Parts: sequence; C-alpha cells; structure tokens
Amino acid sequence: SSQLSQWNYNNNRVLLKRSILKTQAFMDQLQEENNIRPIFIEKLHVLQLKALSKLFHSQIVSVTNHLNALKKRVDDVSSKVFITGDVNTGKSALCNSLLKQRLLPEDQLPCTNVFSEILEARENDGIEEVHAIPLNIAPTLKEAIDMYSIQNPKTYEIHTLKELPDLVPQNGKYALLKIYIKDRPASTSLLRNGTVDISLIDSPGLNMDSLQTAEVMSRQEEIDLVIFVVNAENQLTLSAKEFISLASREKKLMFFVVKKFDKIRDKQRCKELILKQIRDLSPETYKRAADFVHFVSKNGDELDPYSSSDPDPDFDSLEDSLRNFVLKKRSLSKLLPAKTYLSKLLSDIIMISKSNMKMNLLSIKFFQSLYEGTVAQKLMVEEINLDI
Ligand SMILES: Nc1nc2c(ncn2[C@@H]2O[C@H](COP(=O)(O)OP(=O)(O)OP(=O)(O)O)[C@@H](O)[C@H]2O)c(=O)[nH]1
Ligand SMILES: [K+]
Ligand SMILES: [Mg+2]
Repeated sequence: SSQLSQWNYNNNRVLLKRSILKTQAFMDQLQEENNIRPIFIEKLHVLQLKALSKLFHSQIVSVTNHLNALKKRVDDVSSKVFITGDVNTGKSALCNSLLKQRLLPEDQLPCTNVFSEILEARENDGIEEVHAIPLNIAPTLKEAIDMYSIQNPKTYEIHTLKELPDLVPQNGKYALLKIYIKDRPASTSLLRNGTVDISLIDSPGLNMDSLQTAEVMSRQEEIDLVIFVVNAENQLTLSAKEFISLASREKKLMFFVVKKFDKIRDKQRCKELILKQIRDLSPETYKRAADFVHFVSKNGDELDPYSSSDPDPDFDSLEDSLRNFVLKKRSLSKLLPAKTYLSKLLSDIIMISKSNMKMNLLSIKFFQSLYEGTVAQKLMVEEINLDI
C-alpha cells in the first residue's frame, strides 16, 4: 500500500499549502491593521510580545519569514535532517555512524564551526568533492547559502573530502560546506535509497558563540527533521532547552540521541533524568519514546570503526526508526511541522481578536471579521489527518 502513502502525502501537502496561503493573508491584515491603529495585547505559542506596535511589526515579519520557509519546505520534495546539540556531544560522531564512514571530523576538542551539508553526488554531476561557500559572497550567512549554485563557480571553492579537517574550523571564512559523497546496497544506505532525497547537516555546537548559536536557531526553520544529540553526563542543558523550546514551536516530533551513555555509572538514574526532560520539553516525543529516543554510543575515537559490521543493536534501532520516519511516514516527517506551526499561530491570532472585539467601531468590525475567519481556518487545519 505504498501508493496510498504517496496519495495521502500529496493530498495533505496540497491542504497545507492552501492553509499557509490563507494564514499568510491573515498575517498581513494584522500588519496593516496594526499600522493605522495599533493593536492591544495565558501564553502565546508563537508571537512573543508605541513599543508593542514596533515589536509587533517585528514579530509579524518573523512569522512571515517562517511561513515562507515552511511553504518552501512543503514544496520541496527532499527531506533535510539537522543534527544539532551542545558542543562536544557527538553530533559529527553520529553523522559518521549514519554514513558508515569517518567523513566528518570528530575530535575531543571543539571541531565543527561551519555547517556541513552532506549530499549524494548525483546533485553535483556525480563528483565527490567539497564545495565551500565563502562568507564574503553575501551580507549574511543565509543570503550566501541561498545564492549558492553549482553552475556559478563564483559562489564556492572546490576542495577534496580529506581537506575537511582544515575547513570546518574556518567559521570566519566559510558559511557552509556542501559535501558531495558516493556510497553499499541501496537497502542499507541512508543518503541514496531511490525514494526520498536526504541531505544531512552537521551543525556547529550550541553553547559556543553568541553569533554561532544565533546561526543554529535560524537554520532550524529551513530543515525538516531534527536529531538532537545529548551528552549523557549533562542531560539537557539550558543551552539545549532554549533551542528545543524554540524548535518545538513547529516540530512536535524530533529525535533525541543520547551519546556517551557508556561512561555513565548510574545508568538507570541517568536515563530517568533524560526522559523526564523530554516529557516536559517535547510531550509528543515522550509518547513515542521507543521510536524517537535512542542511546547510541558508537564513536570513532574510543574503543575505520564505522565500516565494521559488528553488532550494534542500539544504533541499528535508531537507524531503523529514522528510515521508517523519513521514508515510510512522509506525512508525519515532512508535513507535521507545518500543521503544528499553523495551529499554534492561528490560536495566537484567535486570542488577539478575542480581547479586541467588543472591548473605534472600525476595529470592532475588523477583529470580528478576523476572529470568525481564523477560527474557521484553525478548524480546517485540525481536520488534516497526518497519522495515516
Ligand atoms: N565513549 C563515547 N565517546 C563518544 C561518544 N560520542 C562521541 N564520543 C567521543 O567524543 C568526541 C566527540 O565527537 P564529535 O562528533 O566531534 O562531537 P561534536 O558534537 O561534533 O563537537 P563539535 O563539532 O566541536 O561542536 C569523539 O572523539 C568521540 O570519540 C559516545 O557515544 N561514547
Ligand atoms: K568536537
Ligand atoms: Mg563536530
């Protein structure tokens, strides 16, 4: 019944693009309303709030920018996996496990300073090479990543894969590293499987630089699936929770990979501490913990280690759930972030229109029209069924 999944995905994908449109329209009529007569302002899930009028304008501009990324993600047929977490938690060490090769530098000391995107060579004419995107080709980091084209040499420097160790630390020169690799049967490899185009992004560590952390939180809304690696010894830190909290505004579900669990003495107590924090941070991920919470110890430094077919039940299980989620449940893996965000945002608008109507007439009529309009929309969003 694999064809049924395709139809359901294309039907649900059609439904969400329509909802992002109508909600973007709502976002705009709020912006124009605010400008002529500032709006008057229980916790708002998305909107964080003369001072409120200018901050309001800043908020809508962010939501407008976020809906665009979601619009661009729903349209995109590929799935993007974002491996982030604290510094020195094993983000790069988890990627190597997934590719089954020591591609990305993994070191005791801080290493990854530049975003490392790993793609199949098919996109780069089947050529195994790194494409470094310079910071100086555009004003901001995103503007550079977004102007990158393989067909325009002025947007990237070509290096070899073994050049990676000397490239990833140059976060003052490069904006992103496009790594094109070639895989191994198709039923075993993750990048090339014949059904869904995946690209892994090895994130720089959280809790390192004020600017670097701003980069990660930004990049989060242009990816589809998050694998949050956790240091078993520290659990979920304030730097981690600040990210997850902001990421949970759209990602109801996401993976949690606890690494360095082999170093833990009180393994049970440590496991119960971690699980306690996922229930409070990602309540929906806790309900499906068996699928989304994994304890993987595989690494290349402690006793090519990734090629060995030695039995690794912990990792094998994670890699299975990832395949199942990204490949067999495209409705959940790709579109759930869109449905979740829309439902959160619409609730916010509904609250705003609520406090404004009844208690100039021009605003009373405007907000009643918007309350009845968004309540109706939020009802249609909830009718979208993605658990099929
Ligand atoms: N015993 C054990 N060591 C691990 C585990 N995961 C990573 N390590 C070790 O700790 C180091 C961490 O590897 P990295 O991938 O570079 O960690 P990171 O998150 O990428 O840190 P930065 O990229 O610099 O931000 C490696 O040298 C590993 O040998 C684990 O699950 N168990
Ligand atoms: K490191
Ligand atoms: Mg790293």
